[PDB]
Amino acid sequence: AQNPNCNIMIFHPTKEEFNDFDKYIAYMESQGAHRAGLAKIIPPKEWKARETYDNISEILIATPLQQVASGRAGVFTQYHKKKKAMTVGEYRHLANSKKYQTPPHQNFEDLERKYWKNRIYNSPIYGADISGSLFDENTKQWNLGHLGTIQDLLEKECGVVIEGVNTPYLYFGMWKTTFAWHTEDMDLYSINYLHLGEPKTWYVVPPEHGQRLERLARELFPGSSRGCGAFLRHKVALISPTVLKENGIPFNRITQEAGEFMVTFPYGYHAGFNHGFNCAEAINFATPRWIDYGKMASQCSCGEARVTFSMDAFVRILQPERYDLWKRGQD
Ligand SMILES: O=C(O)CNC(=O)C(=O)O
Ligand SMILES: [Mg+2]
Ligand code: NI
Ligand SMILES: [Zn+2]
Repeated sequence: AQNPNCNIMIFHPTKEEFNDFDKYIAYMESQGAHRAGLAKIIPPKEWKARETYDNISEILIATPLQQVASGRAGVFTQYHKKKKAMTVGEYRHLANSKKYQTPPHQNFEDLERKYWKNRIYNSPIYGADISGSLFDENTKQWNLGHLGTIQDLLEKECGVVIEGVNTPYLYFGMWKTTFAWHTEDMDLYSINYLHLGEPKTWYVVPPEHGQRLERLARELFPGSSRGCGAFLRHKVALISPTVLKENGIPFNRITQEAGEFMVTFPYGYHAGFNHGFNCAEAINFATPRWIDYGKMASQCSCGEARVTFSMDAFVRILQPERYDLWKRGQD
């Protein structure tokens, strides 16, 4: 068995290996990368996503989100308070202000210490989930707006044609902006490219151990657990590495820098934080190996998780017994 300790693997494809996206994902899995739940891909030195980032300031963040925490430093939830619209140039200036800017630090480990000590005492503002792309149309390799669609994969594997579309999303971050513990919708893959700015630190639980994280979460968030049998689908709960270690939960960590891709694998729980002003692009995708995970994915039916149009068909075809209840949740 390849990668039996489920370590995060880092890949350096050549420009020739960067041509065929599906083939390279399958290669990474042949080396055991999926066992970690997360892999890093450093693009060949010849590649670029676009020529410059000098002209992005007029992108609008229609609904910036202030991430307000409740709980203790290592075990907290966050809710998202909607703020007034602002441009990316306006948001960058805000991120760099004395109130929000990254503090002085020695190295990534010192900054990580400061994050977990102090996150709950601040409310950073995140520009999340903005439909769009920063890849140039002429970038032919690993262009996250030109991937094979999940609808087409389901049709290729299972023969059923379904409605729905699959487009990327932009994220503009600042110091302490936080992504809560989650797997993807329908336990899909994700791919995330950090276009510019400061790093993103990730934490991940191997897919084979995901239920250990879920059992801890039910213990740590007991009210939320009674409310919903899949409350991590709400994407609001944080648990620190110290607390994970105290409870014996297997996990790994890695820091993504500008110019690097991360891939999350089916049923790989992940969480993390931004180091300072940055911009990322991410999208979900599927492979043949995903289908069995899609069929077994948990679902939120309490009404909180509310998701895209295109998840309807995935539930309807892969999970017909659950469909009626899940759709009641959506309506
Ligand atoms: O970058 C973020 O805020 C969160 N991203 C992801 O969870 C992802 O790419 O799967
Ligand atoms: Mg612009
Ligand atoms: Ni994710
Ligand atoms: Zn729910």
